[PDB]
Amino acid sequence: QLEESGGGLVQTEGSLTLTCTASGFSFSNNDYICWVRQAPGKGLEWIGCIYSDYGFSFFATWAKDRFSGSKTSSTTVTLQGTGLTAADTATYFCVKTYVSRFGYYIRWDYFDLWGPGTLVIV
Amino acid sequence: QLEESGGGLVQTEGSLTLTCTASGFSFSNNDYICWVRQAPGKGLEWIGCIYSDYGFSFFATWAKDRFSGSKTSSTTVTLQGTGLTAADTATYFCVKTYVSRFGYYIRWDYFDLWGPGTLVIV
Amino acid sequence: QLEESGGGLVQTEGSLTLTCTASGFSFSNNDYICWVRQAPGKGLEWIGCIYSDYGFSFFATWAKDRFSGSKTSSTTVTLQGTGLTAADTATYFCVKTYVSRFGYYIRWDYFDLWGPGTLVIV
Amino acid sequence: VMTQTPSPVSAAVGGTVSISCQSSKSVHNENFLSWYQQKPGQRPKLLIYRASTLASGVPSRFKGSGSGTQFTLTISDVQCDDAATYYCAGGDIQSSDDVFGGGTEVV
Amino acid sequence: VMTQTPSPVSAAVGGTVSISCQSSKSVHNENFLSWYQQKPGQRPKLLIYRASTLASGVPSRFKGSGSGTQFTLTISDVQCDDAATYYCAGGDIQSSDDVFGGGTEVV
Amino acid sequence: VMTQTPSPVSAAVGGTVSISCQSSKSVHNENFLSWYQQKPGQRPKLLIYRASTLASGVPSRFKGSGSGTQFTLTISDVQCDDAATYYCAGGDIQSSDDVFGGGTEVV
Amino acid sequence: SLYKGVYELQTLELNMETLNMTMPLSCTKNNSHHYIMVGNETGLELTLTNTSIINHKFCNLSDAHKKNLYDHALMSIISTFHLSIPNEAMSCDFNGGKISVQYNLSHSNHCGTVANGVLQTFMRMAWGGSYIALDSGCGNWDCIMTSYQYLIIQNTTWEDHCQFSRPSPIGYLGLLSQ
Amino acid sequence: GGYCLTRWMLIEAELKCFGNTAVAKCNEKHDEEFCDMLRLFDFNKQAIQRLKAPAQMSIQLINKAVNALINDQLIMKNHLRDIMCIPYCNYSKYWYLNHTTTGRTSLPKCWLVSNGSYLNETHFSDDIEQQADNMITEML
Amino acid sequence: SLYKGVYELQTLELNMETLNMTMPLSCTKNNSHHYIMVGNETGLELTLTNTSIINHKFCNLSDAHKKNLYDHALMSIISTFHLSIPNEAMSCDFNGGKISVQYNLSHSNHCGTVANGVLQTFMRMAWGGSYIALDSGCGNWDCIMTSYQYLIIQNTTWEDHCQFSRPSPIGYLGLLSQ
Amino acid sequence: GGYCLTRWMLIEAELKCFGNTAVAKCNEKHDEEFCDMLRLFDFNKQAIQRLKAPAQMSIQLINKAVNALINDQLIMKNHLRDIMCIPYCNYSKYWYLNHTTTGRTSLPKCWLVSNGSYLNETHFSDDIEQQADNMITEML
Amino acid sequence: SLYKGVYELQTLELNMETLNMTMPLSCTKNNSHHYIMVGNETGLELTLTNTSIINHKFCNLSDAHKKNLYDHALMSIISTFHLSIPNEAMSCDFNGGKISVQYNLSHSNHCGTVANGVLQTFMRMAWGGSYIALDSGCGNWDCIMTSYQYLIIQNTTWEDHCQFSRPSPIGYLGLLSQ
Amino acid sequence: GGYCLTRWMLIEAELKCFGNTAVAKCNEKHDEEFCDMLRLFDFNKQAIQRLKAPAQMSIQLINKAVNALINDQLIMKNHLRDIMCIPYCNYSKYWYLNHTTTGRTSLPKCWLVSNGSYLNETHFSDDIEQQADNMITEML
Ligand SMILES: *[C@@H]1O[C@H](CO[C@@H]2O[C@@H](C)[C@@H](O)[C@@H](O)[C@@H]2O)[C@@H](O[C@@H]2O[C@H](CO)[C@@H](O[C@@H]3O[C@H](CO)[C@@H](O)[C@H](O)[C@@H]3O)[C@H](O)[C@H]2NC(C)=O)[C@H](O)[C@H]1NC(C)=O
Ligand SMILES: *[C@@H]1O[C@H](CO[C@@H]2O[C@@H](C)[C@@H](O)[C@@H](O)[C@@H]2O)[C@@H](O[C@@H]2O[C@H](CO)[C@@H](O[C@@H]3O[C@H](CO)[C@@H](O)[C@H](O)[C@@H]3O)[C@H](O)[C@H]2NC(C)=O)[C@H](O)[C@H]1NC(C)=O
Ligand SMILES: *[C@@H]1O[C@H](CO)[C@@H](O[C@@H]2O[C@H](CO)[C@@H](O[C@@H]3O[C@H](CO)[C@@H](O)[C@H](O)[C@@H]3O)[C@H](O)[C@H]2NC(C)=O)[C@H](O)[C@H]1NC(C)=O
Ligand SMILES: *[C@@H]1O[C@H](CO)[C@@H](O[C@@H]2O[C@H](CO)[C@@H](O[C@@H]3O[C@H](CO)[C@@H](O)[C@H](O)[C@@H]3O)[C@H](O)[C@H]2NC(C)=O)[C@H](O)[C@H]1NC(C)=O
Ligand SMILES: *[C@@H]1O[C@H](CO)[C@@H](O[C@@H]2O[C@H](CO)[C@@H](O[C@@H]3O[C@H](CO)[C@@H](O)[C@H](O)[C@@H]3O)[C@H](O)[C@H]2NC(C)=O)[C@H](O)[C@H]1NC(C)=O
Ligand SMILES: *[C@@H]1O[C@H](CO)[C@@H](O[C@@H]2O[C@H](CO)[C@@H](O[C@@H]3O[C@H](CO)[C@@H](O)[C@H](O)[C@@H]3O)[C@H](O)[C@H]2NC(C)=O)[C@H](O)[C@H]1NC(C)=O
Ligand SMILES: *[C@@H]1O[C@H](CO)[C@@H](O[C@@H]2O[C@H](CO)[C@@H](O[C@@H]3O[C@H](CO)[C@@H](O)[C@H](O)[C@@H]3O)[C@H](O)[C@H]2NC(C)=O)[C@H](O)[C@H]1NC(C)=O
Ligand SMILES: *[C@@H]1O[C@H](CO)[C@@H](O[C@@H]2O[C@H](CO)[C@@H](O[C@@H]3O[C@H](CO)[C@@H](O)[C@H](O)[C@@H]3O)[C@H](O)[C@H]2NC(C)=O)[C@H](O)[C@H]1NC(C)=O
Ligand SMILES: *[C@@H]1O[C@H](CO)[C@@H](O[C@@H]2O[C@H](CO)[C@@H](O)[C@H](O)[C@H]2NC(C)=O)[C@H](O)[C@H]1NC(C)=O
Ligand SMILES: *[C@@H]1O[C@H](CO)[C@@H](O)[C@H](O)[C@H]1NC(C)=O
Ligand SMILES: *[C@@H]1O[C@H](CO)[C@@H](O)[C@H](O)[C@H]1NC(C)=O
Ligand SMILES: *[C@@H]1O[C@H](CO)[C@@H](O)[C@H](O)[C@H]1NC(C)=O
Repeated sequence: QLEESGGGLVQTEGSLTLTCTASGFSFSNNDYICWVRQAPGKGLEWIGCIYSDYGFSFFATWAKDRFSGSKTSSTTVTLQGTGLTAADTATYFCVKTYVSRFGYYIRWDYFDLWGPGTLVIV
Repeated sequence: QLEESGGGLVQTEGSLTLTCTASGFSFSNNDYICWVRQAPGKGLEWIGCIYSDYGFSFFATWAKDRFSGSKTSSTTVTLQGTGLTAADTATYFCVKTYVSRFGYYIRWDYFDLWGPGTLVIV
Repeated sequence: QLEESGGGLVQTEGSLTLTCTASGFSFSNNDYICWVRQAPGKGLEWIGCIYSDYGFSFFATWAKDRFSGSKTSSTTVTLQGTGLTAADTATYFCVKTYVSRFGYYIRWDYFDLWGPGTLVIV
Repeated sequence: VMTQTPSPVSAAVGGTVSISCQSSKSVHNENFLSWYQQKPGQRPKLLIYRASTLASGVPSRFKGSGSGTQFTLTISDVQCDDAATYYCAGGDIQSSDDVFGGGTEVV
Repeated sequence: VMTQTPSPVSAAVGGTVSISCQSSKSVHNENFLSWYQQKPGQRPKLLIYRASTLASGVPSRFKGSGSGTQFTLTISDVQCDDAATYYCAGGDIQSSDDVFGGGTEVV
Repeated sequence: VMTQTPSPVSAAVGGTVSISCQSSKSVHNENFLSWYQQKPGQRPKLLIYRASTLASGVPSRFKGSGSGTQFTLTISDVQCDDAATYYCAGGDIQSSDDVFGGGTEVV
Repeated sequence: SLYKGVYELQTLELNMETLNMTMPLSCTKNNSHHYIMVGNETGLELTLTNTSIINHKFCNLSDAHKKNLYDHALMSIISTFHLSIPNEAMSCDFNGGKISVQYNLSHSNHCGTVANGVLQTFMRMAWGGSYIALDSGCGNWDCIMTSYQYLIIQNTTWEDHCQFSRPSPIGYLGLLSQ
Repeated sequence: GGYCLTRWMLIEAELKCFGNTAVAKCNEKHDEEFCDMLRLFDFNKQAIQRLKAPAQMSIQLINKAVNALINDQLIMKNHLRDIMCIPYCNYSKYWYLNHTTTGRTSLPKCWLVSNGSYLNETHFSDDIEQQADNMITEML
Repeated sequence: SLYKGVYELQTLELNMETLNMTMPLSCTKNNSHHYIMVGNETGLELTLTNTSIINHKFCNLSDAHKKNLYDHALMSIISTFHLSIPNEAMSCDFNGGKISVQYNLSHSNHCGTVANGVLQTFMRMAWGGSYIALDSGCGNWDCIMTSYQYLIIQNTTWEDHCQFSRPSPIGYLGLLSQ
Repeated sequence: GGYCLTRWMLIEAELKCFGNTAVAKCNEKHDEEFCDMLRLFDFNKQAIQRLKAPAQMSIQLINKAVNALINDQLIMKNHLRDIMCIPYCNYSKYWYLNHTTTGRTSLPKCWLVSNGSYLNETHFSDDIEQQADNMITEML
Repeated sequence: SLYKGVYELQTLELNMETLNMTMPLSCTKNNSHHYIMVGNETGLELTLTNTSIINHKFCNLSDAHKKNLYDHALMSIISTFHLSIPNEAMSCDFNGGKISVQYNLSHSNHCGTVANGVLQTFMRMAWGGSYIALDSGCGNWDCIMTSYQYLIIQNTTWEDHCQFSRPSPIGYLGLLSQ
Repeated sequence: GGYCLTRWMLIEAELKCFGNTAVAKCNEKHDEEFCDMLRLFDFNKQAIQRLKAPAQMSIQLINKAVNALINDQLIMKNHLRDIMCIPYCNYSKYWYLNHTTTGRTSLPKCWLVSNGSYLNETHFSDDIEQQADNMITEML
């Protein structure tokens, strides 16, 4: 499974690092960790995604200005956000993926395991 | 068949274009048209020969100084002679050929169809 | 067989050319002639060896300073020594060989026919 | 970019509901696909993927098809308990940041 | 350059006449050849070509052979109506402008 | 460089004598070898060579073996007439000038 | 932008199509159809499909290069494709019409598979595109997989369906650079 | 004008020429991708002008021409740069650093592509500056 | 003729024959016999004939390159001739003497025929001559026909019958420039 | 004298030599037909001097030497020029533009043949003049 | 030693071993065992012996390059060794373990024998050594004989037994320079 | 420093570098044995840094790299020099004529071996002196 931690309320013009922990299945060096958010009452959007062999950015054009990269240990992955504002309030989710196709032309196909969502208020 | 035209008497220090017309068989772009002459009472000699893809000279060492090239339409071929003298009087003939071998080293082998001769007096 | 000649007594600070003659078997251009010496009462040591296609030195580190090359006719081989001293007294022998292996890395393996020894006194 | 069937969707129990998605550009490979649903308060559940394959034991009632830019979803014998916001996902990274639909509410 | 049997040739009707040609240089290929005849006032008619092949249905009576520089012609059962000036042709273009013989008169 | 069993060797008639040689460096090929003997006043006679092969009809009584740096010789049913100084030879040219042993005296 | 005050970079682009009458050119259109121009009229289609078009495991190649060359240039192109694949199997026909071959990508999980081999050759001769279904890691020349199980190479009647990419001569020339 | 290519040879361009220094430099220098393309263009030109027939694109003729005209290593290196995610050139476009008053065109350099898109003059800044220095040196 | 006042063109000609002990050389004599020197004694004859010298459609090549090399250099030369011909059939023997092969030029009318293939190889290895029976158009590399139906390649006992042309090393070297 | 060829190596000629500048230029410059011939002459010379045997012309040895010594492209280009009726060189003769007072011999150029016959200095006028300028430039 | 006052010759030596993870390297140890590193763990042994290790005249090579590549890199290396030998026979197994081949040097007396062929290839891929049992004259490329009748090429479990010589990359690269 | 090789790349040596002139000369000049080795070292470096896997030494990848990076003629010529008892180079060692105050390192020359042993500076005296003159000429 995927377990969330690092949620709660933070102040605006601030920062927050979100965390996802592996359970049973440890992480490999592949693009198996990916992240999304949704403001309550809103649909889901991509924030960014995670590859463990080398730190990859993978950010939405939007997300990249406030969303920094991540730590990728065998069981714990940490996502640092900075310059956060109230509008960033959302339920955030860690999802296991087989989503990324790896030639230079990267494609999105098939998300698998979802973690419980965590509520982040800014 | 091969039909002749353009004969008759001309003056010396002059010119005359002789003509051969295709009948039934139109001309291809190959070396299928060739010409000879004989003064009455004399044997036959080569004047020059004709290839239709590109104007080729093909002249006897002798002929080349007074014998110019030719027009090669699908049915009509025209031979221009200039600087003609009385000694050029002969019966001229258009002959269909499969005569020329085409590697750079051109050879003479097998003339086929003959036209009626035409008498040219200078 | 192999026959010896050119022995006898010579003076010190001198020279002597030793000779071996082919009998029955003429010499080829290969390394089939080889030479050794032993002082009476002493064991055998290499002096040098002979290849007939081209004059080869083949000398013992020791021998090379006083032992010069040789003539190699089809039946007669001659060994020139110079700067000879009393200590060079020995019985000398001509031996037929298949001894030398010919890649650049020359090896010694299997001597065959021996000639009578010849006594040389300096 | 992705669009989707209008949000005010409902159905009676039994039979089907009509759900659809469309991209602005054909998908890299027409056998790439993700349909999923989210019941309010729940994490997303994958239903249909790739060449309309069902994921993780979800009911056989979930069906879909399509190619290029347009794909559909329908569920047989719809239950009141299937009420969820329904979504499509997939896309090329170079073509878009939005690899998820907005969601259609199905009552 | 080409030479030929002397010009004053004649024959009785029936049997044969001896006709021959010779080049200064061997022909490019010994299977290249043209024998032909011209009756006075007529256009030339090809008789024998390449490896002594008869052209255009001419009588089987026309025979010939040769190689290199020298070739011959003879006609069986010669007729008075075969009287013609007889010729050889062929050659290499680089070697000569004369690719025709002078002609031998056969009565 | 080559060494050898001590020089004061003797044997009774019948049975064997123990003779041995050793190089400082392994021979280029372990199948390279020469054992020979010299009776006083005589030219050398080859006995054993390469992979312990007997040369030129010498008695079957001559035996030997070895590899690398060390080889041995023994002669069955030794005769008084076999008394000779016994030697080894062979080697690489780059490794040594001494391609012969010193000799062991066998009575 | 002038370098050292006076040097401008002109950028010129080539009409690769101008070369169509002397040498084969490769152009990719959409994600399932790629092709080679084999002249000013005739072409060659490369299709990525999951359809078992050719079930002729035994290919009747007797006399394929001898008695009937429907297009001798085309048979030579098809043969070089095959020949540049390192190490295994193919189904085909080529009798009468149907001038085609099918390569099946089949494997029981490692690099250097039969699928990897055909895909490398395919990619190179369709180079300057063919990143489609480039299911490979970076630098992993021999780990290239694709999404479809079959590659069908067949004769076409057109030279002009080129959009998306450019009919580059590089593909065929590279194919033969052995 | 050295080897001039017309509007039917260049895509969406008028006829272009250059000074003979560049052709001499193409023939003397090794491992230049645009030179192989020029050889193919001239080859095509002549092959058709002489052939004058439907018997086009004989594979044996082109294969021999390729062995004679094309550097196999330029092709392989470029393909390996591609697999390695190293910018590589396809041959549609070339860079022509050119002196604007004298018309002095340097040997064309190929234009490298990164992740399916052309790189900027920024990425080629060093190559461009080096060539500009070389052009000055050669002119002086 | 002095260029710039001081530069003269010397013209030197090579004794290609000097190379006879290290590399094969090709010389053409008359229009039916061409040959390769394969040394300072032994040669190889190439004859253009219409005679069915070898009717051995089935060529007994078993052990041809293994049990008896009458001349191992010669068998290698003959084999490279064959190998450089693109795409079909040959008759031959090589058992005991008769160290020869016959190529038959046979066709039912187009370019790229079997005759064209053997003639191209033949011409190249006999290059610097062999314009004889060069029944081809200009630039038409693959349309080369000849006058004779057979080419017989056979072992000879001489090195010196060279007139007309020059025994150039180019032919054999070019033959192998694959 | 660089690489001197004797009367037994040149046909109907005495021994010829040249200054070392030309051998250095042969080794440094690429695609020069006479260089391949020189490599073959030296190869032949040594092969026999070392072999000293009837076991001559081993095909495997010459094939390897050819791969090492001979430029396959010079051969193929020349053969294609021939089929195309473009003057081409066989290797019997070479042009040696040579300074008559200093003995400065340029790298030999091959002598092109047209329709089975050698071309004149007229046809090579441009190549000759260009080489003469190059010789002057190198001397200064 | 300074040339022109200021130029010194530095002499640098390469850590050829550093290249072990990307390309095969050849090192000779003693006079009967020579080998190729095929990585940072696995190797390949070349042994000179008079022992008939492999009597499998019929080698079960079916599927050798297809169904089970114990080491696909290794099978490729072994195959290139074979392929670079000019012209004849070999015994081998390769089923399960025993990933090996035996070359027998057998001849009924001349140059260009089967033994000469295998030895030339062997020497080149083990070049920079392999003067051992170099029973050949100077310049006699095709007269190379050796002392042992068999060469056995087999899979090993180590990369590090290198003394005597250096694991040079030249051998394998030269082997394939066709 | 051009292409610097570390202590893990050189044997029993510390890290070594050279001025960029030498790398430019390596890339421009042909038939230099050390250049092929440099290409292999860089190739190895990248192949592992990118691969990050047990799937090492793929033969197909190295073979293609070799065709692209390695001059087959340098290898064959050196092997034939060996059979001919002509000094030849293995690649363990190279000569680096180097200016001691400026650090100007010439393109490395290979160190020839005779009868299994290295030749002296005496045997290379001419090559060394010639290179020293070339270094001076280039510096001026
Ligand atoms: C080809 O594309 C790659 C794509 O890499 C990036 O990450 C992917 C996961 C996607 O999200 C892509 O959309 C995204 O662009 C380019 O690689 C990246 O290049 C940039 C520089 O242009 C690198 O940034 C630097 O990283 C170093 C790290 O030490 C910092 O010190 C620098 O200050 C700077 O931030 C980025 O790390 C790199 N990404 C990866 C995963 O390596 C690539 O440049 C592009 N072009 C070419 C020729 O390959
Ligand atoms: C190789 O041989 C060809 C042979 O061409 C000629 O025509 C054949 C049919 C035979 O009769 C041959 O004996 C004869 O020479 C040479 O080609 C010819 O070259 C000349 C120039 O040397 C051309 O003349 C020019 O033509 C242009 C036409 O626009 C005029 O403007 C010029 O003023 C001048 O008259 C001639 O046209 C050309 N012939 C053909 C058919 O193309 C060829 O030069 C020769 N050498 C080489 C290297 O190929
Ligand atoms: C290309 O190769 C693939 C290999 O995957 C071929 O697909 C495979 O075909 C076989 C034979 O039809 C299938 O075997 C089946 O096994 C079951 C029992 O497990 C049996 O009940 C079936 O009747 C059949 O024998 C195999 O499953 C199938 N593999 C996959 C992944 O689908 C394919 O046929 C090849 N394509 C062609 C036409 O070359
Ligand atoms: C070499 O790689 C470059 C990429 O750097 C390729 O250039 C691209 O070519 C396509 C051709 O289809 C251009 O597409 C254009 O799209 C617009 C859409 O509105 C359409 O109107 C145009 O008519 C055209 O189809 C694309 O813009 C262009 N990219 C860049 C950066 O210039 C090039 O084709 C490749 N060449 C080879 C030989 O592979
Ligand atoms: C080289 O190939 C040519 C192909 O032309 C061979 O010549 C051909 O040989 C066949 C078989 O003898 C001839 O067939 C004949 O057909 C008639 C009926 O039409 C029949 O009555 C005859 O008994 C015979 O079967 C064919 O005509 C002939 N072709 C030509 C143009 O002459 C030739 O044999 C081959 N040469 C060798 C020996 O390889
Ligand atoms: C390269 O092509 C040239 C043609 O430009 C060839 O030169 C020609 O070689 C022949 C050799 O037989 C010379 O023939 C001579 O004929 C006279 C006749 O009286 C005879 O007395 C001589 O002894 C000799 O046989 C011919 O003149 C010469 N042509 C020219 C223009 O110099 C050359 O042989 C070809 N080289 C190669 C390697 O193919
Ligand atoms: C490698 O090739 C050599 C060829 O020398 C093979 O050695 C030879 O093997 C045959 C068959 O065993 C021996 O034949 C024998 O002939 C005698 C009569 O003369 C007979 O009584 C024996 O029973 C046997 O048939 C032959 O003498 C022998 N040659 C030598 C020099 O020893 C060897 O077997 C091959 N190695 C392998 C295993 O590939
Ligand atoms: C290229 O050829 C040279 C010969 O010029 C080879 O150099 C030699 O390499 C061996 C390596 O085993 C050195 O042996 C040494 O022996 C002493 C013995 O006391 C030992 O203590 C050392 O550890 C080492 O094993 C030998 O001295 C050396 N020779 C020279 C003249 O330097 C070189 O290895 C060959 N390289 C290649 C790639 O083939
Ligand atoms: C290199 O620069 C020169 C000079 O600016 C260019 O020459 C001009 O080309 C245009 C057509 O493209 C003509 O209308 C001008 O008259 C030319 N100028 C001069 C002074 O002649 C040249 O085209 C450029 N090279 C390339 C490859 O684009
Ligand atoms: C393929 O070739 C056959 C030859 O019989 C022809 O009839 C068919 O139309 C061709 N098909 C295409 C698509 O080119
Ligand atoms: C061809 O080789 C055989 C070998 O038995 C020999 O007898 C014959 O004389 C040779 N013939 C020619 C013409 O060289
Ligand atoms: C050779 O490969 C087999 C594969 O089954 C393995 O069991 C064996 O240990 C290997 N042997 C060596 C010496 O590497």
